[PDB]
Amino acid sequence: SSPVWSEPLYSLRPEHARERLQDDSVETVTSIEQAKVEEKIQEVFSSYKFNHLVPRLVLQREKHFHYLKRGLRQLTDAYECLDASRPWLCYWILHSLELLDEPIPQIVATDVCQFLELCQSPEGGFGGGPGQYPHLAPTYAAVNALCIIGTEEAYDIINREKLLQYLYSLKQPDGSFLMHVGGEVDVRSAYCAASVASLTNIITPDLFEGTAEWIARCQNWEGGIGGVPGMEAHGGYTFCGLAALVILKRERSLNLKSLLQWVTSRQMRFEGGFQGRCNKLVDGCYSFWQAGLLPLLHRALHAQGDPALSMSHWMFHQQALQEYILMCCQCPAGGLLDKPGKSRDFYHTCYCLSGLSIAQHFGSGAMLHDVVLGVPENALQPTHPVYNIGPDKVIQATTYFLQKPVPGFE
Amino acid sequence: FVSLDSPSYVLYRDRAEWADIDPVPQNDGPNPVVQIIYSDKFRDVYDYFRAVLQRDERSERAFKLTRDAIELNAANYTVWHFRRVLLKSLQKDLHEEMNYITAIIEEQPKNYQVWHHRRVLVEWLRDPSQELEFIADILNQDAKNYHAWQHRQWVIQEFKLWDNELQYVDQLLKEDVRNNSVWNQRYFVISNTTGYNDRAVLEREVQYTLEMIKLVPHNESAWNYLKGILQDRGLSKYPNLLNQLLDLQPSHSSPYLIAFLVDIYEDMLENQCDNKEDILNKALELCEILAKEKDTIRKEYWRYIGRSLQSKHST
Ligand SMILES: Cn1cncc1[C@@](N)(c1ccc(Cl)cc1)c1ccc2c(c1)c(-c1cccc(Cl)c1)cc(=O)n2C
Ligand SMILES: CC(C)=CCC/C(C)=C/CC/C(C)=C/COP(=O)(O)OP(=O)(O)O
Ligand SMILES: OC[C@H]1O[C@@](CO)(O[C@H]2O[C@H](CO)[C@@H](O)[C@H](O)[C@H]2O)[C@@H](O)[C@@H]1O
Ligand SMILES: [Zn+2]
Repeated sequence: SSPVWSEPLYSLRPEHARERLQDDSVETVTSIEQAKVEEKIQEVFSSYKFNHLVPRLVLQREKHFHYLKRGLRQLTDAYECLDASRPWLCYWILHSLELLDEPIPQIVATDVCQFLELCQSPEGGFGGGPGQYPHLAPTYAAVNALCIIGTEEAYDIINREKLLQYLYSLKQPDGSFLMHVGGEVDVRSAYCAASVASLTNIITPDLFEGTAEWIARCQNWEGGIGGVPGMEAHGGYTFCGLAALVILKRERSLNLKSLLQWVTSRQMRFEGGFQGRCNKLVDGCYSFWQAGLLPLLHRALHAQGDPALSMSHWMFHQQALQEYILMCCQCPAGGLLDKPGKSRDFYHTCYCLSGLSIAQHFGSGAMLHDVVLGVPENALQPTHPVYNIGPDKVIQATTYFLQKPVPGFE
Repeated sequence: FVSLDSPSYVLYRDRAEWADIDPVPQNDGPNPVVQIIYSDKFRDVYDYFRAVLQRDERSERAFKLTRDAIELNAANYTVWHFRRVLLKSLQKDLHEEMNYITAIIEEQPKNYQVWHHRRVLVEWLRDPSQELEFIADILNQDAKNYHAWQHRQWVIQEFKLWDNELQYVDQLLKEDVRNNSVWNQRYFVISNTTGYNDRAVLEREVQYTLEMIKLVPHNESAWNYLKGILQDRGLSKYPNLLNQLLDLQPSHSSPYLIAFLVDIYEDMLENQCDNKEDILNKALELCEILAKEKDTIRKEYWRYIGRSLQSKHST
């Protein structure tokens, strides 16, 4: 085989050069941008190869840890643009630490709980900051962050009675949900609502009436799912759509065949990472939004008794994705990102790591098969494909809330 | 009146017309987390925004204040909501607000709140007269802006402005035939106007698409559109397509053409095609070629397809 200190990489094989873009001698803005990214990526790939010597890839854990630890406390005015998304910051940072298996100090856990309590609206749900109106995005984030902390103190912060009333106040006749009072509608709302409602055990028979059908209407000719019916398929909205349907146990409302073919086609033959939609660029966060669809599809098909499903791998190139993330998405100063040349941010740090974890761990029934590229320490903690928080946190939260009644319903 | 960057801008805590109201600081608790160290100007505006919001003051001064709050953070949906509450309470001129939102979106086209605000205004006015032209300008700067296309589909469908969209689609495809957002708009327009059941329309679309494929063999969008308009009826229902793609294979053996062939074979086997054994063998051979040579990034997918075919048609 190979000595333990050298590990051959897919992106470094000589045949890989044949995966470069073929523009058929017809240039358009799209091909020009794609070629520019590929050129930069090839340079990056090459820097990890020294002829036959190919050192193991390293996830810079400690650098990422220090970046995250600092952000959980304070941020410069450069973050003013996220003043209405603070619970998101709590979630992205806590989940990244969780994936990196970095314990959350008791004092920090308590402070986060207190802060999220201040973000909770008296009408139910959470806002982007203290005193802000509730919104499904920060609500989704706050609930996930509280579940990651997983203490009864954290669980009890959530006003379940008002949360359910709030969800009702956003529910539309056609099955969709507004993102907030007087707000816009797109599939993100359905996922945020389904996620927090299932985790906190507040789902009623009528809450999601028509929702599955509305989501199905969002799947388009491409096979993926758009923000609203008629719109272009996008990884972000496709994750939201399928994950919400899995929670509702209505995945079969979709054409899983066209969806599977669509998402697998979103992995870039050259870069190894995923693009958000056909003919657009590779981006580290799609390592989760797109690749995360494979574990969901696997479970969906498995429930149908598909005898052709793999018992050891997800239906995407697990190694190639790990190569893209490890070689192209790490900021040497800590944190992860979209692609080489972009600046780090907590959002991409969260999803690049979440995608890396999905790429490293396969699990179906009693079957478990890990593929950890690089040094062994690269292995991250597993993440739940539906909620994107540790599966241990999902079990503990659902178990806790299941012991409580659905607010005013029997 | 005066902008946040204007040389004569004055902090709200220094404005005499605001002296009667006390600012409301943001309470982040004793031991804050994800605490943003705001600039003096940012905090100043939001301390007063919190004050008017708390007192639910429907005034002209509060209205002007939201404009500054928005410039500081256009993603603050709470400010946007309040502004709309004020637009109604103060009976503000909506055409004036339309000019405002137009400038804002031009500056920040990738923001959910600005597009939603514009949609609400158009809904209140029931006036879409400026929409298609404004959107076209945004798309002229970024031909794939998701929010722009979504807003465009809404306006067209809500106000029935289908008449010239196919021409618009054709123009953008000429500019960049790889623009997947435009191919999506193409399906959107046709499915909602003539539909694809009209065999003359379908033929026109298949010929158009095939022609684009010949021009740019490796453009995935065209291939996806071709499959998209034929998949519901079933790819095996179009016998001539198989032969035509089979004739191009030798000179255009791109993974897209090879994959399309497998898709056709899959459907044929699902419809009791003749010579099942022969079709199955050809499909499995292509799956192996794709998995091992032509489309290795999707090897797991192609191996799955190979196994599915055998579980369904091996007999
Ligand atoms: C489209 N996209 C792809 N990668 C990042 C982005 C994104 N444009 C974005 C926009 C909307 C949504 Cl719902 C999700 C992602 C984007 C880009 C950069 C971003 C953020 C978001 C976000 C962000 C802010 C609020 C919510 C969400 Cl989900 C993400 C934070 C941030 O620090 N940075 C630098
Ligand atoms: C739960 C939740 C809130 C999920 C959100 C998922 C997600 C990533 C949505 C993105 C939607 C969007 C408007 C993309 C366009 O940005 P772009 O044009 O910059 O994107 P692109 O070039 O990558 O397509
Ligand atoms: O991926 C196609 C698949 O999606 C469904 C919805 O689950 O319909 C979508 O695609 C059709 C074109 O194939 C459109 O006519 C329809 O509007 C869109 O929602 C399935 O019916 C189809 O098999
Ligand atoms: Zn991204």
